[PDB]
Amino acid sequence: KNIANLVFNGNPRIQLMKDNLFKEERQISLERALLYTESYQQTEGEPVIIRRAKAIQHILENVQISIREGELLAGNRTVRPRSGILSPEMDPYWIVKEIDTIATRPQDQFVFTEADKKIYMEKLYPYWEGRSMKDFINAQLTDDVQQAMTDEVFKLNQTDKGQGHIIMDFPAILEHGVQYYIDILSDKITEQPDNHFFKAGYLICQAMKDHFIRYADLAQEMSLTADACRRQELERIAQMCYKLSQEKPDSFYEALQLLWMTSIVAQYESNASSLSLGRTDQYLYPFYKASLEAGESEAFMYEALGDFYIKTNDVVLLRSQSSAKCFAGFPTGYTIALGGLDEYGHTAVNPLSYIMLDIYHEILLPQPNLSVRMNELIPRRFLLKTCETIRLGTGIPQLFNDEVCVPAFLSKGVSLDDARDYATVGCVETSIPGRTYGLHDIALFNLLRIMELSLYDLRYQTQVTYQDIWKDIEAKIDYYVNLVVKGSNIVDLGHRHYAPTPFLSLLIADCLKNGKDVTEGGARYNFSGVQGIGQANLSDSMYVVQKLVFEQHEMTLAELVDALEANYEGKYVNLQKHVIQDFDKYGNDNDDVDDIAVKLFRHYAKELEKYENVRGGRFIPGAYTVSAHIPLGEAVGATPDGRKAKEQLADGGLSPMVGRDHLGPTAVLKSVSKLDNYLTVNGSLLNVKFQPNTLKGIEGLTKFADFLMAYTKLKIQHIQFNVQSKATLLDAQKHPEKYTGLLVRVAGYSAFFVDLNKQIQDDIIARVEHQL
Ligand SMILES: O=P(O)(O)OC[C@H]1OC[C@@H](O)[C@@H](O)[C@@H]1O
Repeated sequence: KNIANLVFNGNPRIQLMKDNLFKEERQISLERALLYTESYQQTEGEPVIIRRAKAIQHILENVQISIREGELLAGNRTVRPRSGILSPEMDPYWIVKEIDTIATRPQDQFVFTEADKKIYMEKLYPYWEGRSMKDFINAQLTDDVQQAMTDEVFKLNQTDKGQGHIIMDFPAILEHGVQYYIDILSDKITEQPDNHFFKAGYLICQAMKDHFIRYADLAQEMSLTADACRRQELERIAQMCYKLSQEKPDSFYEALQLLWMTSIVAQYESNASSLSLGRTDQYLYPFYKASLEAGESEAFMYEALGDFYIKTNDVVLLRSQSSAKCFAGFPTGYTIALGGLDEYGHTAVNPLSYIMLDIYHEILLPQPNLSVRMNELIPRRFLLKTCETIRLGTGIPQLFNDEVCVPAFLSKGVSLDDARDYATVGCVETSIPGRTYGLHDIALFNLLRIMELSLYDLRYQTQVTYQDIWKDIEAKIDYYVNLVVKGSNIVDLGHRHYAPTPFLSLLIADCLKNGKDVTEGGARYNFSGVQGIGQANLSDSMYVVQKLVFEQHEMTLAELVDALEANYEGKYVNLQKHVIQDFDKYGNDNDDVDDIAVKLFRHYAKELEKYENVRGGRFIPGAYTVSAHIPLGEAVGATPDGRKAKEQLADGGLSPMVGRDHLGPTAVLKSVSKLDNYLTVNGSLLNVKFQPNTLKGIEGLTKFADFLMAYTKLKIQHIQFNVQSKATLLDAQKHPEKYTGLLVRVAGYSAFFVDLNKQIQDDIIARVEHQL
C-alpha cells in the first residue's frame, strides 16, 4: 500500500472527491462521439461551423450527467471518472489498430469494453472513415514533408485530435454571464445576418444555458432524497445553476462554478489538451474579496476551491500509442499562472495567490498545473511559500520569468498591457490569455537528428572542414524549418476546415469584433509554435567533433562516423568513455560548448521567424520536449557526445544531457543564461532536480529562494524542480504498489511515476540530483 504523498488532516470532502477519481479503472468513452455523429448525420450541407455548434448543442443536451459524491460544483465531461473521450471525427483509424491492445499498452492504458468495441466498429468507424480531419491531412501533406517525417526529423501534432492549447478570456465570461453573450449574439446576428460564426456561438451559449438548467434540475431532484446536510448543499447548487444559466456571478463560489462550467463546455467543443486557465488568482480574487465582505466564510470558499482543483484532475485526454510516447502520462494542461505583474508594472500577488498554493498541499495531484510568475517585485513571503510548495516534491508549481517573457512578447508586437498579462498554456507555452491563438505545440523538431544526417552526409569528404559541417547543419535547418512550416500550416488548415471552435472563440479577443473564429485568425495574436529539441546533445556532439577531429586530429570525420555507425561497440568502447568524460559538456558554464548551443538555436529561431502561418501570424520557436525526448532519442543513432543509438535526448528542452552537469545547479543556470532566451516566445523548459534533504528547514527554503532570485536575474525563461531521492525512485520502480501516489515532474507537467513507462522513469532517475 501507498506511502507517497500521504495527506495529514486533509479536508474530508476534498479527500473523498480526490479518492473517488481513482476508485475505478479508466475506460474509453464513446458517448461524445455517438452524440457528435448523430448530430452530424442531420447537418450535411450546412456550414462547418454551424455543424460544429449543432453537434456541441446535441452533446450538451443529451450527455449523461451526475453530481458526484460531495461535490460543491456541478460539471464533469463524463460520469465515469477520467474517461478517454475518443474523437473519430479527428482520427478514426488509430483506435482500430489498437482496439485489442489499448487496455494493456505500455503507456496510458484505457479499457475499451466489449460492448463499446462493437459499437465503435458498427456505428462510428464506417461513418468517419474517409470523413475525418486526419483524412484531409494525409491528403494534403506534400512529398518532401512526408519524407522529412519518415526520416524522423520532425513530428506534426494534433493531426488526430482537437487543437486546444488556448486560454479563454475567463475575466470576460465572469463579468458578463451567459445571457449577456446570448443577447449580444442576437444583436450581432441581426446586424450581420450572413455571419455564420455569430449563429454558431449563439447556439452553443443557448445550450450552455440549458446545460446549467439540466444540472440545476438534477441538484433539486437529488436534494429530495439526500441527508439533512447534503440536501441544503444540493439546493444551494440548484439555485446557483439556475442563476448562472443566465446571470453574472456575484460570489467566489459562483465564479468558480461559472469558470468550471465554461471549461466543461469548452471541452465538449474541442476535446483537447491545454484549455488552460490563465491568471486565475487575478480574476477570482475580486470575487474572493467580495465574498469575505458579506461574511461568506473562508473555510467554505476553501472547500469550493478544492472541489475545483479536483475537477481539473477528472480530465485526461486519449491518444494513440505513438502519440503517448511524446506526451506520456496525461499532460492535461489546466495550467494556472499565479502572481506576476499588474497593468502598472507592480506586483500582482494578492491574498488568493497564497491560498491557491496552500490548498495544493492537500491536493498533491498533477492538476491544476500551478505556475508562479517570477520577477524582482515578488513578495518574499510569497516566494518562500512557492519554495515550500515545490518542496512537497510533486513538481508543482513551476516558474516563469517575467524578466524574459514580457520582453519576448513585446518583441512579437504584443502591446505592453497584454504582455504584462501573460500566462501559460499547457506545459511552458507562454501565451497572452484570452487574446492568442498560438498553435503552441504544433510540431516537434529534432535538432540532433539533423546533425546526425549532416555528419553521415559528409562522412566520405576527406577535405571536409569543421565550418563545412556547421554550414551544412545550418543549411539543413533552413531546409527543414521550411518543411515543418509547410506541414504545420496544413494541420492549421485542417482544424479550420474540420473543427472551428465557435464557443471558445467568443472568449478570445478579438473574434467577436472581427466576426471570425480563432481558426480563421480572429484572435488578436496568431502564432504557430515549433519546438527545437535536442540542443544540449547538439552542442555536446559538435564540441567533440570540433576538438576530437579538427583541433586534436585524434580521428577523421569518416573514422568518427564509422564509430557512430558501430554504436561505440567493440574496438570503440573506450572512445565512448573518451568523448563523454574528456570533453566539456553543456551545463557546466564552459563558454566553448555553451556558445555552440547559443549560436545554433539562435539560427533555428531566426529561421522560424521568417515564416508566416496561414492566419497572417508568425511562427515562433519553443525549446521544450514534454516526454518526446524519449521517442526523438530513439530516432537518432550514436552521436559524438557519447549517446548510444536510440538513447534519450536531453530532457525538458534547455536541460543538460542527463549526468553531464558536474559543477552543481548554479553552473547549469549560467550555461542556460547564455542562450538568447528572449527568442523562445513559445516557451522553453529547464528541469532541475534537488536532493530532498538539501531543501529541508528554514535554511533550505532560504537557499531555495536565493536560487530562484538568481534564476530570475539571469533571465532564464522557465525552471521547475523534482525533489525526490534516487532511492525513492528506484524503490518506486521495484515496488510500484507503495508509490501509487508519487508525482514526478516530466517536462512542464507532473505525472504519477508508476504510470510512466520505464524509459521516462529512467530519464528522471538519471537526471543529476543537485544540492544547494
Ligand atoms: O497532443 P496534445 O495534447 O494536443 O499536445 C501535446 C502537448 O503539448 C504541450 C502541452 O500543452 C501538453 O499539455 C500537450 O499534451
